[PDB]
Amino acid sequence: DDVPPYFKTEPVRTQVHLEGNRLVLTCMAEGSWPLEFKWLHNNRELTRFSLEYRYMITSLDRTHAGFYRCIVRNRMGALLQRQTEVQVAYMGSFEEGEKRQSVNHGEAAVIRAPRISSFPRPQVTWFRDGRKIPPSSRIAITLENTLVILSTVAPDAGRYYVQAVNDKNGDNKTSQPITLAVENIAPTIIIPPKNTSVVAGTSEVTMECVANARPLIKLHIVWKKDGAPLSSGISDYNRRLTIANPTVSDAGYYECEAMLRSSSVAPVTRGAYLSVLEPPQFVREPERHITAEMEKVVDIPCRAKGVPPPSITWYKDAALVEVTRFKQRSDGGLQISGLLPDDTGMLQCFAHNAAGEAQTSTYLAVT
Amino acid sequence: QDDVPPYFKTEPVRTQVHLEGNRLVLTCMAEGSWPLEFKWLHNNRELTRFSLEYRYMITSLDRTHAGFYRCIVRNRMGALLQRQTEVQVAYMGSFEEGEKRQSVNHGEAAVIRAPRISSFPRPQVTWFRDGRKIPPSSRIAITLENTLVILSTVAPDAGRYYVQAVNDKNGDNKTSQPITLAVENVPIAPTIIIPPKNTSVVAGTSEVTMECVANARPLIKLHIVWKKDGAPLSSGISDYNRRLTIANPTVSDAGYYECEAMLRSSSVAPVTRGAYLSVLEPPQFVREPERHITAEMEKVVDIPCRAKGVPPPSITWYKDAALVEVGKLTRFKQRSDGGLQISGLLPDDTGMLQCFAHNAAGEAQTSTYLAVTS
Ligand SMILES: *[C@@H]1O[C@H](CO[C@@H]2O[C@@H](C)[C@@H](O)[C@@H](O)[C@@H]2O)[C@@H](O[C@@H]2O[C@H](CO)[C@@H](O)[C@H](O)[C@H]2NC(C)=O)[C@H](O)[C@H]1NC(C)=O
Ligand SMILES: *[C@@H]1O[C@H](CO[C@@H]2O[C@@H](C)[C@@H](O)[C@@H](O)[C@@H]2O)[C@@H](O)[C@H](O)[C@H]1NC(C)=O
Ligand SMILES: *[C@@H]1O[C@H](CO)[C@@H](O)[C@H](O)[C@H]1NC(C)=O
Ligand SMILES: *[C@@H]1O[C@H](CO)[C@@H](O)[C@H](O)[C@H]1NC(C)=O
Repeated sequence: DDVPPYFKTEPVRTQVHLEGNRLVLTCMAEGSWPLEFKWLHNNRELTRFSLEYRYMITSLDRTHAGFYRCIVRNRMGALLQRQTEVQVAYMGSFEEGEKRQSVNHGEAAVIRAPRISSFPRPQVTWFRDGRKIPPSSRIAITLENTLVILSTVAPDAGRYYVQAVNDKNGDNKTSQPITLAVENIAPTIIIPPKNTSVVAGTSEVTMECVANARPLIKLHIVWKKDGAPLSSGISDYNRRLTIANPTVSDAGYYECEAMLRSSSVAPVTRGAYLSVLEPPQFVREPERHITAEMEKVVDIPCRAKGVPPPSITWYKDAALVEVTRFKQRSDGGLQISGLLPDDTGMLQCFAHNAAGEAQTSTYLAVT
Repeated sequence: QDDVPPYFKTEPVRTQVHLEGNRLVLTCMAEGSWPLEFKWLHNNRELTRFSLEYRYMITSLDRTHAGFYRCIVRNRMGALLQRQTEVQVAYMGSFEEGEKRQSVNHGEAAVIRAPRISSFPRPQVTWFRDGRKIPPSSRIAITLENTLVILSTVAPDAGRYYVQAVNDKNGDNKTSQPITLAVENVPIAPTIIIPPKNTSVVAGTSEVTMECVANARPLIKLHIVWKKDGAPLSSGISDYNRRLTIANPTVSDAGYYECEAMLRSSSVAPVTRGAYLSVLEPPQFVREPERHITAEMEKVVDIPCRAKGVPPPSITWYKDAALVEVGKLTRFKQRSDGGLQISGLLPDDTGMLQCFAHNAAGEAQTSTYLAVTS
């Protein structure tokens, strides 16, 4: 008939799956006959148009990971689906071989964990000569799984290796030993806070600061958000700052201040920005159906807000609009001047972020 | 180091959706001294006995496997309760009901609820009249509950109505038995057929939708205005102004949302119906106990635990993965703030103490090892 395509629902932005498990992607669109469907992987065609609204993978492997989206069409026009990221849980082997490292006695030893390919990042247990190494006042283990001995002693010498476990599929692999040799002061920050981005509602995000001082027992780490002292979410010998349920208000400059108690010496601070992200949301949208006369000018509205502020891209029947008779306003609205009857079809406005994308559509009829 | 108390390196996701027939691997990512053993629970019922296996694996998921899973980790020092995960299984049953008959007066509203079908998640539903798709329109509304509402019936509305229901997670596609509608010949003020319902959502869900289906004669002059706490809204409104969708809901987005149905250019008074939007945030700890607590025998120790969230979180204490008796005539008392007070410390009070703050939006936990000296 004459019902333009439209989506009944949108897919989740991200989805994690096990290797060997089945994946079923759906294009939940409605519209007039014949409603046909085309699938894309990383914006590259997987299928040709058909009445099949599903894309099914019987047994997932790593090569299947990526962004999927469908294109729905009929006689009226075509729409680009909001894309979903399919992530496949896997774990490779430990690549590196045995290695050697040397540190001076009483100084900090920084031993980075051997690289292993894995999604998600694996949980890592450190071993010294077959014995587990839990965190302590002089032993720090970073979010990057880096081992940091704050003040080395002779019996620190030995063979260090990691056990890495993938929490999603339960894969468990052990690396080759790293031999540490121990060879015969104001507060310093060894592992500074890194810039961290997170989407609102992620439930947890952690900043980290590993500090060192002589004497070590007098070392005290103070956490601040935009200069304001923090007193919650702090753990792991004051090296981790964790924000539960982060919101855009939880964004800002988080600094780690390393100081010595009962000491005159000045503290040292290192800081990083926490970016809490909100996916795009439309403020103004075009009407479902727009009618306009030939050779005339039509203004099609599209405003969106998000954190960071969303960029706006227009599509005509699942294809990119070149902005010519087409102009895009600063607000993001589309202006089509000198309307031709062949400008008839589905126009789509995509508001995209680092946190995700949103879409709104309309059917333009040129009389 | 045979005396390192158990602790979790990470926690499982609060909710996870899986397909029938797919394999599930649950992990208890805990560290600690030997022997580190693991026990698994389904809806707080034991699945296994303690063992060195940190994984629980289901080869082929079905509907019965859905529910809450959590592990208990232990060693010589004590035991910790894992934060539990909800495993949800995507499925779809058959349409239970058979053919049915319905009657409406001409020019009046027809409300046809969709035939019940067992499915997770809720299926997307397309309505058909005599083999023809029924898209929403000025007189045709389709609710979030998949109910079909004809605002002003006419003679050719009579016929057989059925639904096509598709499960967007596994792509299952089933069709119901027809519902026969009869239109019987036997100026209507603006009324609200489907009023806004009380709706709850967790912050960061990215979308939550209120709905209001209104009816009036004439329908052409009918206009729906959406307001939050009395202030008219101009964004997130769609589906002929029947849907109000809030993207990226925050605690600030909570309040009283009312649907106002009015007739443009008309003497008649408008009608207003409203509901509450509850935006929820899972519990977050304000004050926590330290990693290790040492205390002298026969003395009193105060172990702190304060948490904030919406709704206000209730607080529950555990001693070695078992519920702590805070009831009267015990040595264990819970402060109003949520802190635990242990008076007359006995050497068997040594072990892992855990504080669980739980909401409707989820739970949070913090632990400590209590060592009682002398
Ligand atoms: C971390 O990133 C900042 C910039 O991040 C953005 O700007 C902030 C003001 C805040 O709005 C964040 O949420 C944004 O994501 C880096 O800041 C730069 O610093 C260099 C010198 O250090 C300066 O020349 C640049 O102008 C700054 N801005 C940019 C955009 O580069 C900062 O260096 C990063 N690293 C840290 C803090 O360790
Ligand atoms: C809906 O719920 C009402 C009470 O809801 C609670 O109180 C308000 C003030 C909000 O804070 C809300 O988040 C709470 O859950 C009931 O009074 C009412 O009967 C319920 N039903 C309807 C149809 O309104
Ligand atoms: C992981 O595998 C190693 C074998 O290399 C084994 O010693 C260790 O116990 C395993 N981890 C477990 C079972 O948690
Ligand atoms: C769903 O099943 C019905 C019933 O056979 C069929 O008519 C329809 O085409 C199916 N939908 C598809 C294949 O997308």
